[PDB]
Order: sequence, then structure tokens, then C-alpha cells
Amino acid sequence: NPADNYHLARRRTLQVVVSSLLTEAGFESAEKASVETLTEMLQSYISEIGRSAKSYCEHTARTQPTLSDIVVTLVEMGFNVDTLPAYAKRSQRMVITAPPVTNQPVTPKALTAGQNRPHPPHIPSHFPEFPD
Amino acid sequence: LPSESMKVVAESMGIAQIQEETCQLLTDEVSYRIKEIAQDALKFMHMGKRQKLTTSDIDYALKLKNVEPLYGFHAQEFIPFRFASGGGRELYFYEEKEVDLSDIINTPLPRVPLDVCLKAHWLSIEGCQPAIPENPPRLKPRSIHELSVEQQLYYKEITEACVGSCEAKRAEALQSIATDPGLYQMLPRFSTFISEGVRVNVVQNNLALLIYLMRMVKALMDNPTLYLEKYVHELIPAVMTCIVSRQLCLRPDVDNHWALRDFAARLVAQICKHFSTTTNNIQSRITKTFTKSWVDEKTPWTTRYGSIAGLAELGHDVIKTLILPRLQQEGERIRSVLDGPVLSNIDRIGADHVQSLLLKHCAPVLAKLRPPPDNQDAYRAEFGSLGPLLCSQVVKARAQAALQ
Amino acid sequence: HGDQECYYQDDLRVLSSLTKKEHMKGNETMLDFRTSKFVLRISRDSYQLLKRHLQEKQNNQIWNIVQEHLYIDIFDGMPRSKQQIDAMVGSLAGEAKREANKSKVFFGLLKQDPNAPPQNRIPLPELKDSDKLDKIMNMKETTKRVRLGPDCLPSICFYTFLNAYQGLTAVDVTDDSSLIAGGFADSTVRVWSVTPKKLRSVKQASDLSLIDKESDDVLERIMDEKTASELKILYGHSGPVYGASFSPDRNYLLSSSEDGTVRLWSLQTFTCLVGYKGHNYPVWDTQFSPYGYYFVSGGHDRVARLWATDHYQPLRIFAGHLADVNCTRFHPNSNYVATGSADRTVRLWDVLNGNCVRIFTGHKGPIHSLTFSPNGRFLATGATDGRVLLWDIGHGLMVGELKGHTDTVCSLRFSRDGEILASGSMDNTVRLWDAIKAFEDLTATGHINLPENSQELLLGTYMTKSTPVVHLHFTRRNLVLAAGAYS
Amino acid sequence: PKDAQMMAQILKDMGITEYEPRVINQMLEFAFRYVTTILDDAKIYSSHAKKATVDADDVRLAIQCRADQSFTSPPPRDFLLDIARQRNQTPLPLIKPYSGPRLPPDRYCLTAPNYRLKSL
Amino acid sequence: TPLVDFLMQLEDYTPTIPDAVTGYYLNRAGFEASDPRIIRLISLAAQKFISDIANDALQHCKMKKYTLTMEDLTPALSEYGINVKKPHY
Repeated sequence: NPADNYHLARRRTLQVVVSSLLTEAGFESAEKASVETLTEMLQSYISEIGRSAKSYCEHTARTQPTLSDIVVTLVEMGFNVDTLPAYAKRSQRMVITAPPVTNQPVTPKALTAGQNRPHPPHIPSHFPEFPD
Repeated sequence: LPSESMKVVAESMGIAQIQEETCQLLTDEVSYRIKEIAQDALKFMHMGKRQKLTTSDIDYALKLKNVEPLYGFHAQEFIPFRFASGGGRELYFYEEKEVDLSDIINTPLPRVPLDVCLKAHWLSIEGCQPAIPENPPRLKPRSIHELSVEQQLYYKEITEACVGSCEAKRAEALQSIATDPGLYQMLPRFSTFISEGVRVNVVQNNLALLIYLMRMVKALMDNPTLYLEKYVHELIPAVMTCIVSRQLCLRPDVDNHWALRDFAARLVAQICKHFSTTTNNIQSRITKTFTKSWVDEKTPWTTRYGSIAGLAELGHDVIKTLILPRLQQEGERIRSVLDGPVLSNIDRIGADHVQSLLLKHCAPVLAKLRPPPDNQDAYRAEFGSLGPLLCSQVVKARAQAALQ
Repeated sequence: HGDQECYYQDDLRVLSSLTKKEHMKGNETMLDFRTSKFVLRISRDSYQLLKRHLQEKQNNQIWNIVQEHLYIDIFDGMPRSKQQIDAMVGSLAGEAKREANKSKVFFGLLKQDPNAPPQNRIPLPELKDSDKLDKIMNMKETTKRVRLGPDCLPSICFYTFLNAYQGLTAVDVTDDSSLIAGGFADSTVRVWSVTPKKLRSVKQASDLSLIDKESDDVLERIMDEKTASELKILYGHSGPVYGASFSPDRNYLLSSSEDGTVRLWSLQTFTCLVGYKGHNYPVWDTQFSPYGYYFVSGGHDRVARLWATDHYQPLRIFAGHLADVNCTRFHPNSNYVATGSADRTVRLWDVLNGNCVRIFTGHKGPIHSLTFSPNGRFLATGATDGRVLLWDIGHGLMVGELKGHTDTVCSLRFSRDGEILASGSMDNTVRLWDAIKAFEDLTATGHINLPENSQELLLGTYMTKSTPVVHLHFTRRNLVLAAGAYS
Repeated sequence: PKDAQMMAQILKDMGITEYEPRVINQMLEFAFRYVTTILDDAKIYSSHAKKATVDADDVRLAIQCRADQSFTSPPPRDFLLDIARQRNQTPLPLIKPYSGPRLPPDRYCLTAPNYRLKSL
Repeated sequence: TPLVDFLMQLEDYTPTIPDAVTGYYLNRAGFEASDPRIIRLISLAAQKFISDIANDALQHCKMKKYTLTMEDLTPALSEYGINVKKPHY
């Protein structure tokens, strides 16, 4: 089902991220409810710097946020931003792969080519052709 | 809510010895807030045009009532986690409640679906709804045929393209058969053209004429719109006949192109075996004809090979229960062809093909029900037909399983 | 509660929850119902039997509740039938007075029409030479425009949104069928070009400074070809975008959302220009004026604001509804704003003085679609009861009722001539109604005894494949466009 | 569960026929959050009054002091009609004929030079 | 300015969260991917927040390791001012 795969391709990528962050100097074999708790706090954290750094830049009449809008956004969430250059240069740092794409073939359809009929003058040429 | 449940929550928190009127006071307050939110989450569902009440509707209904759609955790600080939601908790009633932390990493991530695009079509053409796949659809008077002349011309073009003079013409005509929604009410004339064709096309064994008709049958079957089991009885003999009949042309060469016919033909018959199934009519009838073709004495090495192939793709259990008590007869037939000594007849070619097919089926039939121990000379208890080469085929199957 | 009418069933279940006082002190719809007066239009032949049962002191307390909480508006005429009373009731503070529906309404079109307002009544913007160039190619489309009627039924071209796994909440098409906007639940607006002409942004300010102006083609030399797509996504709402409205000059997209802001997107730079923050609550609809300067936005805070794209604050606040202003539609002369709502009333508002000049009651559910006739004399409204009620504006007698649809009628439009009203609902059907035979007949009593003309007024039903018809549009050559988000 | 079968009857009494499996799970999560913040504040109010048993007046106090802050409402009708008539009295302004793109003052719009960092 | 000198070193250094997933939850809130190094700082600031909680819940598990529980997250988030809830369903 590609309908719930719109959400589950990115939430089950955040589950691999928390599973990769709880292994770095830490756990193996965590409880199941403790993983869906922590990946819910992770999605709610990315969605909160999304809403608040957009609010801080648009308060200053801008549309896309700079660095000075996030270092005030993270201050208003209590982050202590200066410890982040040391966290980025870990030797335990890992990369979680992005999710796969549903349309792997992209163009696999031979199609059915049938043309008959024209257009009456109240239908312009850019509308689809009348069928067979 | 049940008051008993609220007592369980209260005594699991440190608040013991609560009265019933104290406990009933909790379950009418919280049952109102569930009713207040579900009535308020139905506003987002009706403004969604989705009539679904998704999990995100309660996240906006909570935020509307100035309550954090915070689930499972509540921040009395609020600053880090404001009215933005975290998407809930993916939890179940029948869950395991403990997982390994490397099981979640090693599983493949789901595919991000396609982005939203805008396609246009026609709901109505001057009042009439077209039957495109984007839409739901005394002298007696001189009668008219039930086909239109556009439909009759379409039938003539599709049938003259499906006899395979040009390959691109065939392939489109086959895709046109495979997905025309209005191909019902023309289907008697297609079934009659197939059936009649194979019967006057085996009078002289014209292999292409037959390979094209079997591809037409396969293109008729995978069309989802048309209703086929009214023509299923007519279809079964035509698909079956190409696979096991004698070849009036040359058996030795276009042997393989005839086995490729038997393949795309085993496809239509396999569809007949899997679809259209009621009690004891179709599958058991073709199984009985295949078995009395096999138990047949002095059968043609072409009919024999075709019937062997036909009984071979009957699935997992069919070769598990049928090919078992017959290895000795297969070996004796192979030994007679080998004795010859004349190689003029197609008998030697038929024998080699039959033995190879039987040996491959026997290989997994063995890989499937038993360990791969003693793969050197234990198969000599089964007349030593495939032996170590059969063991190597089983090992290749095991390697494919390891790759999976 | 059991001996009530069947069309009050969603009204009583809000009352079954209300059992405490403090539950009702924060409802603000039953708080305004308790202080207002039910209007209750009755005849004088039936009021004499009522007052001969209430003026006596045997009852003497239900008469005290009637003369405290109920208005009674008396008309001299025949007592109405039960299927005529059923057609014009269903709203809290229902069946409003005839003294509200007797004000003079300038329901005529601008340029003699005696029902037309003067051009300087509402200060409408000037007609520029590029806007005068639009009407030159508009009347070339009117040359190919077919007369629809009940015989030449129009062709419907459905523009379905195929994937749409973010829920599509708002569609608009430009007046010439050239752009299609989509408001989605993932807080995005997406403009699609439907003509074979890609969406281009204008060049940056460094590129415009080197070219020269007044080159009599500068409307092509400024368009950047480096930015040319068949789809432009607009970000900036923090919530699902519920309204979408194009401007008649094909710039200036409008969008409103759950976050309480109305946003004005440019279609020359494809950025956001203004965020209009007057509601703190979900703005359910917005629409530009048909002349393109003012716009009206209705929200959850039970008002509709009139903005002007020049002020950060509104000009008119239309604050008489008792529930959410679901729809907001301008009149074709843009002197009047019709606001349907969730308290089952439709109200016309004069742009001068902000006064409610008409109150149209008779729907059983929240009104989810309004449209005006191109004459300006009629108004079609649809709601969740599947009823399309056709109202007069000079008389507002709702001369017709169309009851073919099953679920919520979410889109209405008349033809370009006015020959056919097209209705699209959640039944996945596009019904066509004869909008000439519906108004053929068109007081002193407030009703016309409307018939059951629904069967005669149907021209077609046109079931759609699992796709709710969110928008209905009429091409200037009288071709129906519809957009749905296939589910 | 039982606490979950009553939640499907609160929705069905409100006419909600079609829902999601997790709608019930998070209304129970809100109902649990709401009762463990009434009763948490109820024993704070009981310790203020110095009684060892949290009785019904403590829950009456903790409900009406949580409903005074949490569950708000839209503004009332006598407040909306006063700010309407204060606003609708001001006449509509005239329009300058060729002012250009009609916008608010630039401190009320979102049109600024909108800078970004140099990549180095 | 250290934090400007830090962000200019992020054309390399793929972080623990991908930018296709961090950028998805930023696009959900209106934040659009202008600079990919800007995403990697937000992905680093969200890692450091989760890592500081899992490093402080480990100290509340050594006194009573080898399993993270809800009774370890409860005192770990209590100094943060966050009252975590047990599902109890």
C-alpha cells in the first residue's frame, strides 16, 4: 500500500535513527514502547524547529531562515548550541540511509495508442483528445 | 469509561482507598473530553474531504482545545514541546513489548510513494460518459449486429495484428487485449476465433500460428474487466492441445520454440488451474486427463513430453504426491530410447527433454522435504537418474535460499 | 427529544452532552441561542388558535416562555403545508423575519439596469490596459461559447489529482482555464499550468535593471526561462490550506489555512507577499472580488472579514453568524458578500455599512457551497443535507429546491450564460440542473409554494470513480471543469 | 480493552461512524493525561487545606482551576458585536489610482532583502 | 565565531539522521532546504538532545545498564521538567 507508505517511509527512517543513536555508547535490545516513544520525541523536535524558525524569520519579514534564526530558535528550546560542533565530530557518528522509491521502473508502460475524433470549438486544443 | 479501570489507574499511581463516587467523578469528566474531541476531530475530517478520521485529526482537535497533542509524555515546561504533535505512538494490543535494537536497524525502509501530479480526463462527452479506465463504465425488421462498425473494424485489426506479421503490431494488440475495458460483448468472437484457429491450425502443425494464439489467450486472461469463465470451457482444450499434441512439422529443431510454446501455454492453463475454481470440475478434470496421458502405454514422445510438463507445473503438492511412485517407468523409457539404435525418430529428443524436466522437478521435491545429507550415492536407491548432479541442483537452490 | 423532526438529529446530540451550566458557559453557540429570539413565522389563522390557548391563565407559564424567548412573525395568508414548512426551517434562530428581507438590494450588474449600483458606490479599482487586454481575448472565447440548455448538455473534463496522499483541501481555477491551484493538508499550495505553457517566474532585480522598460513586449522580456515548470509548490502556511482563490488578472493567489492567516502569493515571483492575521482561528474560506482588489475571508471565529490587499487590518467585519462562517462569496457586482455558515443560515452583507441585508434559512446542515447567478438575481447554496436551494435576492424567496444529491454538496457553479447549474457532492456525482426552467416563474406572504421540480430540473448525474467533486468550473466556451483528488 | 470499548461508544454517540484504529488510542492517552493532572493538583490542594484524604471538594477545586487555564473558547457575542460596531463605523478609504502593487507598509509585509550565509 | 566556523565544515560529515528525513520534517513546518549544511546542524541539534537524555537515563539505570526502561526515562526527564507518561493500556 503506497498510501501509508507516504508516512511510514519517513517515520521508520526515524526508527533506524533512534536505533542507531541508542547503540552509540549505549544499548542493545531496547523495549518496543521505548523506541516508539523516542522516535515520537524526535519527529516532534524536527517539527518544532520547523514551525519556530519559520516564525522567527517571518517575524523579521523574511521567507527562508538563516543561521541567526535557528540559533535563536534553539536557544528558546534550551539547547546550548555551542556543544554541537563537538557532537558532530564523533568517531561513533553513523549515517542512516534514506528510504527507497516506490516507482523503481519509472517508465515501464508500453501504453495503448488510439486516436479518433477532433474537438468542437468550445474545447481548446490543450484539453485531452476525444477517445476512440 | 468503566469505573473499575479508573480505580486500577488510581491505585497504580499512589492514590489508594478511593470511593465509588470519587471514581465515578473521574469517568464522566474524561468521557466528556473524549466526546468533546471526537466531535471536534470530525470537523477536521469533514473539512478534509476524506470521511476517514485519520490519526492527525485528533492532533489538530487537541491543539484547537489548547491541549498539547503530546501523547505518552507531558511537558510541564512546554517550551521544547509546544502544540506541534509527534505523530502518536505506534503501539498495539498484540505487540511483543520488547524488541532487539538491531532488528529495527537491519530492516529495509518502506518506499516513499510518488508525488502528487495532475492528470486530466473526460467525465462526460456532450452528455455521455466514456468507458475509459478513469471512469466507472408481415416481415420482421432487418436486424443489426450487436457490434458497431468501429468495434468490428477494431476486432478485424486486432485479429490481423495478433497473427504476428509484425512484432510491434502484435505487442500493441496484445496490450490492447490486456487492458481494453470494453472488450466484453466482443469476447464470444475472440474465443471462437482462438478455438476454431487452433483446431484447423494443428491440421498442419503451424507453430507461430499457435504461439501467437497462446499469447492471445494469455493476454485475454490478465484483463481484469472481462468475465472469462463463461468461455473457460471453450478455452481449456485450445491451451492444453498445443502443449501435448504431436507436431506435424519438424519435432527435432523448433523443438525448443515448441517448448517455449508449452511455457506460455502452461501459463494460460496455470491461470485456469488457479482461477475459475469450483468443486471438483476443472483442476481435477485436467489432472485426470494428464495422469491417464502419463499411464498411457506407447504414448507419442511429443504427447508424453507435453503431458509431463503439464503435470509438472501443478504446484508444490502435486509433484509431492504424483511424481513419486513413477521413477522406475521413466528410467525404463529412457533406457529403451538409448538402446535404439536408430536415432532417426524424434523419440531420443523427446526422451532427453522428459528426463531433464523430471530430474529438475525431483531435485527441489527433495530439497523441499528432507536435509541435504548423503547427496552422493543415496539417490542410487531411486535408480540413480540425477544423483550428484541432482544434489548440485539442490545445492544451487540452497544458495538461492541463502541469498533470499 | 424523541418527538422532534428528523432534521434536528445533529442538533440534539450537542444538547445531550450539555448537562452542566459550565459546559454551556463555554459553548458560545447555545450561549447565543439562549439570548436571541426564535423568529417562528406563523400565519394569523393559526396564531388565533395559539393565542386563545395561551392568553388564558390555565396555562400561564408556557405563554410566559413563548413571549420571553420566541419572536412570532405573523403573515396574513394560507397556513403552509408540512412539506413547505420542512423546506424553509432547520436553523437556530430559524425562519428570520420578513423585515430583514425587505431592504433594497442592488443585485444588478455593473457596466440601464435600475437594480444596478452606481460605479462609485463601492470604490472599485481602475481598469488597466493589461486588464482591458484580457477582456479582448475573453470575448474571443465567448465567440466559441455554446448555448447549453436542456438539449446541448456540456462536456465535463475531470482534472483528478491522482496520488494526493496529502489530503487535498482546496481547489481553484482561474477565470480562463489556465491555472489550477491545489490546497493540501501538508500545508502547501501547488499551482499547475493546464495550458501548454510552463509556469515562469519573472527575472531577478539585477536582470530587470539591465533591460529597458516601455519596449511594448516587456511582459515577455521579464519572464525567466531558467525557472519554468509545470508545477510550482508554495510553502509558508503552518496548517492545512482550506481556501484557495485566484485573482481575475491571474496574479495574486490567495490561500487561507488552519493557522489563522490568509496569505497572498504572487504568481509573477511565486513567493508569498502578505500574511493577513486577523483570525486566531481556522479560516475556512477566502475569495477575491471579481474586480480583484477586495477579498473576504470567513473563519472559525464566527465572523467574515473584508480586506483590501492594502491594509494589514480589515475594512468590514461581518459578525452576525452564530457558528463558523464556512463560505464567503462575492456578488458579481462586488457590492454584496454572501456568507454561508454552520448555523444553517446564508446571509448577504452589504459592503457599505457592513449590514446584513438578507437572511436565507432552510438548510438542515452546515452550508458548504455558495454560488451566484451571472444575472446577479439568484443564489444557489448547498449543504450537508444534499439540498441545493435556489434563492431570490430582490425577494429572497428561495424559489427552488434541488434534492438529488445524497451527501454534502461541496461545489456549485452556474454556466457562463446561466443556462445550467452544476452541482458536485461527496456522492461522487456531478449533477446538472436546468437553471432556466428553475427561475421561469420569477409577495405579501414570504413564500411562493415551491413545487417538487427536482426530477424535471435534472439533466444528468455523471457518477465519478471514487472521487469527491471538490471544485466545479465553467470554461468561457461553456465546458465544465472539475477537480477531485481520487481516493 | 474496556476503557477502549467505551471510547468507541462515545464516538458512536457523536455520530462518528468512520475513524482510525489510533483515534481511540490517543483519546485514551488524553483522558489519562487529563485525570493525572486533576488528581495531581487535587492532592496539592489537599495538602494546602491539610487533610489526609482527597475528598470531593479537592477535585471540585482542581477541575475548575484547570478549566480556567486549559480549555478556552472563542470570544463571546457581546464582545464580538462591540468590536464590530467600533470597527464598522469607520468609513472605507479611497484608493490612489496608480500606487502600484497595493500592499501594507513594509514593516507589515514579508518583503525584505532576505539574506543568507556565504558558502566558504 | 566558532559556530560559523563549524557550519562551514559541514559539506562533508553526513550525520546520523539523513537529510532526506530531517528535511522531510523541516518541509512539514515550512522550513525549505536552501542550504544542505543548515539541515545538518538541525539534524545535529536533534541528535544531541536525544543523546543527552539517553546518557542521563543511563546514570539512572546503573544505580538500579543493559536495558532502557520507562522508569529510567522518568527521572531522566524530570530534571528537564518533562513528565513522561506510562501507557497503562
